[PDB]
Amino acid sequence: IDLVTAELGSDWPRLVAPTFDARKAVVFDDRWASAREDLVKLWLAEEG
Amino acid sequence: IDLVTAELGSDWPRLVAPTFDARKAVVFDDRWASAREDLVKLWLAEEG
Repeated sequence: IDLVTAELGSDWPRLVAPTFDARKAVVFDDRWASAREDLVKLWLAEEG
Repeated sequence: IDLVTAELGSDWPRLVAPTFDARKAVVFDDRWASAREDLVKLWLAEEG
């Protein structure tokens, strides 16, 4: 492991560490909810 | 070391092993010796 590090360097092994996992995903399929809140904000704040 | 191997593969660490060492070098600076043996071989074997 010392020899492998000697060739590749310090940053390469540390940055190659895994990140992605299947449980952290977030899905936004709602327009219906966000469109309603979007309109009332316009309606109340109307100036121009 | 298992994670590092997982990324890079099996062949990469094995082929990257060191080879060169300063003590195995071989120097041929002699023409004077090799030219003499070269001529006598011609002289004896002359046909054409």
